[PDB]
Amino acid sequence: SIVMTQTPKFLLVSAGDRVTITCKASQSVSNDVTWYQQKAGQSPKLLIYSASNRYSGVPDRFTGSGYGTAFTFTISTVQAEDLAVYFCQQDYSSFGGGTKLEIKRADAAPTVSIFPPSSEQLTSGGASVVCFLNNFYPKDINVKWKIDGSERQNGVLNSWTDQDSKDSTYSMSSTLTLTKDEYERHNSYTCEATHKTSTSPIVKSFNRNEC
Amino acid sequence: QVQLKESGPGLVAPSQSLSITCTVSGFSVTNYGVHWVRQPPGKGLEWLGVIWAGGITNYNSAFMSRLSISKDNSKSQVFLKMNSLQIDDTAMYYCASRGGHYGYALDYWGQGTSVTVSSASTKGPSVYPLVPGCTSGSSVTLGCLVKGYFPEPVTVKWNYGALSSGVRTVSSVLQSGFYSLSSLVTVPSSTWPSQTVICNVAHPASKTELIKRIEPR
Repeated sequence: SIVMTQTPKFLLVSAGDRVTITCKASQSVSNDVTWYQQKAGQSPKLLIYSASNRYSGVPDRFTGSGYGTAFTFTISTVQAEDLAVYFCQQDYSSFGGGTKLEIKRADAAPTVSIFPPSSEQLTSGGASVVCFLNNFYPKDINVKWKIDGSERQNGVLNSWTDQDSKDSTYSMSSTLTLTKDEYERHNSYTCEATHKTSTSPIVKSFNRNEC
Repeated sequence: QVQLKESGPGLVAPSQSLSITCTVSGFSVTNYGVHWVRQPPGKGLEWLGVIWAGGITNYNSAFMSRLSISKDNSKSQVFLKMNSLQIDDTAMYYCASRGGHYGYALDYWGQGTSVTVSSASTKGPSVYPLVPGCTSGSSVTLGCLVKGYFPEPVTVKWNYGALSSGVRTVSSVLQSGFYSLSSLVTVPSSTWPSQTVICNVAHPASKTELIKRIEPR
């Protein structure tokens, strides 16, 4: 029970920009504040201890300051790979609510691939068709499926990657899952991707009888 | 070098207990305290308690009569037991420790063990090849579609981790009580199929380790 109020909750910054996160303690705590970095799917990593000391291995662009109640953590010059959640801690049970650092970069159009169901899945009674949209920015994107030239919305599941550590782009898959019987009732399968990079869609298609 | 490593069940039924072990190398649990910290999905950390070198335990009171931390110095193991789980106990569970005079900072963390609380049943994934249908192009994108598993997580590697550049693994999606994801990799269209490409899919809950070779139509 000390509260660490951490702001902002989200940052969107370009590579090379400066970031500053603040944690305000509910009581005066000298320099007894820690900063951690947690990248997607990883454990926390110590960056800064006793308010202002860089750990071992921590790069110079990471700094902390403060004493008493108002604590600051700064990244001088944000690199692509700094995409992470950052948070403060006071005593062992007092954490700040975290700051998600997201990267903005130049808009990028997706590369589209289409994949028919595999023979293995067909044997199981299932048929998933996948449309993969790779390396685009920003994250928002649309996919429209047509079967025998008719729009099909049912059976579609969409899912994105986390932002890329190196290039700061997103990728996503759109998966249309049918039964084998339904799949075998139709021949042409098309997906159409539309992204803000163009009013024109990007299409990929196949025919089951060729596949 | 120091390593902390959690081991745990993956799935716990509502109202039942969770037992996890943290195994330590690189320092003596006789001399250093070891903490438990958890992280519910998409949320922040939550400290549970600590067992100090001498054996004193301190706990987070939000867990008042529910938690037991203990250790066996002779096995370099620290244990957590948490009674009466409910769905909001679903979390990643970490053990953590401090190797130096870093104030309250913990510099050592385990990889974590994922715990899901649910009345449902562990179910191994099926893995299906994503192979270009029937190409021109300087690159080729290949993939593995992983469906029907429960609980989370699964991991996907390509050529046992050796193929890392150009790997894209989407988030899992929950539908009808089961998870699916896909993982894709882009390689030069010269490199496949002339060199073998396989995906490696692990699902710790069912102790599953699959290999699927991607081959040309």
